[PDB]
Amino acid sequence: NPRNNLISGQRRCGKGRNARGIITARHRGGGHKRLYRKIDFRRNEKDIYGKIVTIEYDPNRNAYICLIHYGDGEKRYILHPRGAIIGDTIVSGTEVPIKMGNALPLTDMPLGTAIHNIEITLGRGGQLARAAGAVAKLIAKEGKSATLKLPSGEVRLISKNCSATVGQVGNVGVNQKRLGRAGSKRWLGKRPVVRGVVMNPVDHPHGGGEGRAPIGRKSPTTPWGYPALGRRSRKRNKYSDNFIIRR
Amino acid sequence: KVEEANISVQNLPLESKLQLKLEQKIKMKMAKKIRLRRTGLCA
Amino acid sequence: AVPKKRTSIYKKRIRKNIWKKKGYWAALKAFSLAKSLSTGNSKSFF
Amino acid sequence: AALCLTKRSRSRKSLARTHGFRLRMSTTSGRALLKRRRAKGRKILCTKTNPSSGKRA
RNA sequence: GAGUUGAAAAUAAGCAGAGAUCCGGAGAUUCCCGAAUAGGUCAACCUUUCGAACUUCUGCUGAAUCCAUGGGCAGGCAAG
RNA sequence: GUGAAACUAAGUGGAGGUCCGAACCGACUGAUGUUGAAGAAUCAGCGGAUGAGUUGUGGUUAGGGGUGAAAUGCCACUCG
RNA sequence: AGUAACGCAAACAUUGGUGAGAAUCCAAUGCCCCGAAAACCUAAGGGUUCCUCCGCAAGGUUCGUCCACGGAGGGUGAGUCAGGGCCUAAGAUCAGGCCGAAAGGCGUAGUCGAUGGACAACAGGUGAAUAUUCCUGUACUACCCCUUGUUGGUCCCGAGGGACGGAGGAGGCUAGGUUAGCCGAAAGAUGGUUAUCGGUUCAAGGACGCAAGGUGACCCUGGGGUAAGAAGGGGUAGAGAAAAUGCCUCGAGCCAAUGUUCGAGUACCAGGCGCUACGGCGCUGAAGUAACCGAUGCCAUACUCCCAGGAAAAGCUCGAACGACCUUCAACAAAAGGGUACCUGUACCCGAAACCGACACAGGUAGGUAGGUAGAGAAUACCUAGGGGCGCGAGACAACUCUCUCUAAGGAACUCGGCAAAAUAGCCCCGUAACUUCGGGAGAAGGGGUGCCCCCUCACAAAGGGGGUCGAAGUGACCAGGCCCGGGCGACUGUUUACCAAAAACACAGGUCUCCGCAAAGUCGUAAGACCAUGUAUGGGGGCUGACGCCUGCC
RNA sequence: CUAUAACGGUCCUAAGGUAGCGAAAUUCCUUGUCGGGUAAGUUCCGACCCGCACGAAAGGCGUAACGAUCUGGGCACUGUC
Repeated sequence: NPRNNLISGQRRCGKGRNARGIITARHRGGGHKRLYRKIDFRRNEKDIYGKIVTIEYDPNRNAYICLIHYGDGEKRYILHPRGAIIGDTIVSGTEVPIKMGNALPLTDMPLGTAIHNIEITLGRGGQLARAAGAVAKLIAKEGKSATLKLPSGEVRLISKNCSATVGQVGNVGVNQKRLGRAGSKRWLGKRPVVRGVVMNPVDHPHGGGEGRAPIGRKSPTTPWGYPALGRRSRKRNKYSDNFIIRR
Repeated sequence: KVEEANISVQNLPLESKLQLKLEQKIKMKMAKKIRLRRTGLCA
Repeated sequence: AVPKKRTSIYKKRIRKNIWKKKGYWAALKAFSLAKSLSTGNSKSFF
Repeated sequence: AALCLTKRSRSRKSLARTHGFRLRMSTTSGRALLKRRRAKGRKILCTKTNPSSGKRA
């Protein structure tokens, strides 16, 4: 039964190839209306037990999103953790039971647990590990931070007084489904990316030469000319909150 | 054949439009019919 | 396929004359048909 | 496939928006065009249609 | 100072020494689009309680600290 | 048929960038045509034909720019 | 040079007209052609071409009395059909706001913008050009006017709903055709005949209105029986309204096209009898029923199955700060009683001689209707309905070019290459290999029958079995696969040089590398800022290789 | 036996082509030798190898299916001859 009053309809027209009309992000188009669902991240309804009445399939996302009622007349879509079988009960709050899929400030929870959704900073909805299976361990806490290890194999102290959810987001099985038809990609809305050794020298710094030609440049470059391997691209000074790249 | 199906004038969007009108109007009819029938039961 | 050079007035007058004259020969025939169609025994022209 | 014929029976209304006088005037450049089309001395200085009946016999 | 109702000839009735036609100074009207201006608009259109927005003037006077304000509201005039 | 399946036949089921083939889309072979009927057709054949399909009405992107399943092709018969 | 040509190989022929002039105009009679159209509408476009009467200078690839050409008059009527007065998507413009030599850029509420959602008309007549516009009859919507009541409003507001994917086959049906009855007429000059010919129609709307499918509820079937629950309904618990809770409801039926009746005791009509400058009209006017099959309409966003998960906002229905205002300005059951009813389009073409290709161009142009025989079919072939005979003709019939048919004996010997021809071909039935990813190959290959008549069986609707007869030839016309064996490249379907290149080129499913911690990286913009992402590390950008199998050395 | 070198010495670079494949869409000389096919085949298939100048993601090798692909030989069918 679609139309939860919450599928909220109007997205931004199609996939956004355009800032001004220009293709400013290459090769997007085609697909369905992929009509979107305002799921909840600013969870923020504290100390109210909600049910779980559906693991609904979200096209605008990667992980099955589950619906939750409440005692009041309220409904939300929130990502569902691994093993949130139907008709269970989750609850945000502060001292909440540590238990799959219920959120609690990051200060008040045991280190080493599996935590999926977090806040880089208060008020925002939910930023880090948020895909379809992603997980982040807590390494030891600290004065006003929490040396949290997000899902890049990468550690980063993050501000202790920000919300987070427990458990890991579910639906890991997507990570390995094969798209054999070769035009299913097209259903998803991702246009074919033409390789660059063939574009003529006006189009790409991989100018055509008689016969197949191997680069010939000192280093492989993006169509815009920057090195396309190894060249780290981080502003020299931004925050420096994170302890290690671990990349 | 053809003339006998452009006597009763209903084609591309007007077949669809009058059809929708008749579904609509009978739907209001039955809405009144059962709206009354309920009182026909509970007394 | 394309002519080299225009012909003179001389030549052209020759051929136009042959054209018209070719029309000349085909009158006296019609004049015989006339001078015979002036009422007379004949099986033609109902 | 139609022979290299550039113009097809497109709606007059659609054409008017692209080259419509109302459209022509709003742009800074467009007002400039009117300047010239009047300094030369043209008479039919657009191609438009009208939401009543775009013709007088 | 006599004849006149624009171009070309009638046409139809007119007007004029109880100044016609006409020539000047000052006026009045100046449908619709167009700065375009009541609102929209594919210009010369549609819907309209009949009449922009910017200054200006006269009044009501948000916010937080009923402060003071600016902003808003309105009735104004008519100047870009 | 095995504390448990694993597989064999039947039936239902209806999948497939599946199959043959009209509309439709497009262009491969051949002849005609080449002061053409046509500034790329006609005829006989030909490929795809529920899909990475077509198409209608409104729109978007611009000149060292746009778009490009990439030919430097297309951008109103004009494009290194 | 009076030279090529006169725009496709549908095809004209006559008699009689009109006129100064007929192959070219009109009327017959005949022949012929399309008929998934060379037919009838309609969106766009054109914009006066439509109609009537004169005209023929130029135009028409001939002619001309004729025209889409010239001249003069004339013509297109809507409360319901389309749009606006209603709503909003992509997009556009954006007050204020931010940014910027100037212009101007980004951007919110607003305002426009339909190709979409709300919303009310059908049949028959008329006529030179209009008719769902005019006329007749019957309908529907909105606003008033009248009566009884309640006094309580309308807005802003918070809610329901509007609201919406693809296939896929069932099911019930209706339009439509047949076949039959029924009524009318009939000799149609050769054998015999009526076995032949025509009509057999009526919509919107009102009132009633139900078998299918959905309760697979306990099963035997698909109905008596007993209790909670289905469509609809009352609640109460966190104050109207859904949102959530639980109980419960003479609760078991609800859903929809068809159906009936009225609309239509009516018209309508084949056929009769007179007029006539041969059209026309006049009066009469019978029967107006059943069985078959069938939809690429209808129930229908039924239902099942899928992943790639399918627009919004108004109308419209319920009510809180029962919000400004209050039976004087108000609204509802309501007589379904009486009256009124806003702008714009409407002609004509529209698979086109008038639209787009400069030509009255053997091109192109969205959507709608879809008949008969044979057929699996919207192909094909021959025809109804309707429309047309292609706007230069008549002779002769050399060579030669093209579109085609046939060719004795050989059957690739031609040739750069069997290119181009020819040849198979449909439905049944037997059989089907190498390989293989074990799906495929595979319609492999190859072989056989099939026409009509009679007969009984298997469903006993088709098909098959037996027998017969005919031709040289039996899917016999049209339509309708040539097939193998071996290689190279590319895994495949797909896309590409509009107009000399369709490919081994590009792409793709897959692989690896590398960058990016979320006010990311990358791109665009001087800037604001916008894609990225309303995503968030199994996710984003970039480079090369391109299923699958084994691998991927050394510096 | 004669040859071809299983194996050795030298300058060299940073090292000196591994597996597979091979006269190959890469071999010029070159219709390279040999075998099959043909009456006769510079095309063709299978091999050898002195790879002029193949070779491992400007991938190596091989692959069932598919090709309006290029290529060789077939049977049927014919005015292509």
